Formats: sequence, structure tokens, C-alpha cells
Amino acid sequence: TEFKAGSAKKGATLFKTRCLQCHTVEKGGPHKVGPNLHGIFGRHSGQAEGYSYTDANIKKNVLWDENNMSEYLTNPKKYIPGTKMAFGGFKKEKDRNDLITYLKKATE
Ligand code: HEC
Repeated sequence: TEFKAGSAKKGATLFKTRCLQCHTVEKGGPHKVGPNLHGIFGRHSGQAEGYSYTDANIKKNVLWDENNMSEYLTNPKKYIPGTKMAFGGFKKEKDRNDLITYLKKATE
């Protein structure tokens, strides 16, 4: 719709430098500050096992699809008030395009 693929290698690195601190993407990868992100697309928020998500994340019951992840990536707190995710966001659409590209390939 409003989602455009960019670079997976670029996105791989945005992840490492901006998301790796609190999340893993691999299947069998563990939860850390953040929950493991394997299989997140198609998935609704707050459903990873062994993970304690805020009341905020839970009740948002957001269906993770690439378009959705873009709004969130711009301003998670604005997008999900009450969330403990400590990420200020991606204001540049290319950044978001590029990371979603990566996530879409890495989390499947
Ligand atoms: C790099 C920009 C990041 C991406 C992609 C994601 N995050 Fe995080 N994140 C953090 C916490 C503590 C939570 C849980 C929130 C709560 O329980 O209130 C999250 C949550 C997410 C989610 C939603 C997960 C779901 O199953 O619904 C996604 C898609 C997500 N995060 C992607 C913490 C952190 C964090 C620690 C300081 C960082 C750097 C990031 N998150 C960055 C990213």
C-alpha cells in the first residue's frame, strides 16, 4: 500500500545498531529486554510465550503486518501509549522501509 521494499542488508544493520540491544530475531532465539521477534508478522501483540508485556501492548491487540510495523517504528509510545519499549523511533521512511525489509526476511 504505503510500504515499499528497500534493502535487507541495510535493514540488517539498522537492526544490529538499533534493535539488537533488546531483541533477537532467530527462531529459538531468546527474549531479552524485548521479546524474541521470530514469527511476529501475522502475529498480534503480546502473544510471545514466557514474555511479560505491559498492559499496553496486550490490549492493543495489534496485528503485525508490514504497514502497521511502520506506524509503530515511527513512534512506538505514541502508537502504543503505556508501552515500555524504549525506542524513540524512525522518522525517515527509508529507514523504516529498509528495517521492515530485513525483519520480513529474518523473522520468517
Ligand atoms: C528496533 C528499532 C526495534 C524493533 C524492530 C522492535 N523494537 Fe522493541 N520492545 C522493547 C520492549 C520492552 C518491548 C515490550 C513492550 C511491552 O511489553 O510493553 C518491545 C516490543 C516490541 C514489539 C512488539 C512485540 C509483540 O510481540 O507485540 C516489536 C515489533 C518491537 N519491539 C520491535 C524494547 C526495545 C528496546 C530496548 C531499549 C529496543 C532498542 C527496541 N525495543 C527496539 C526495537
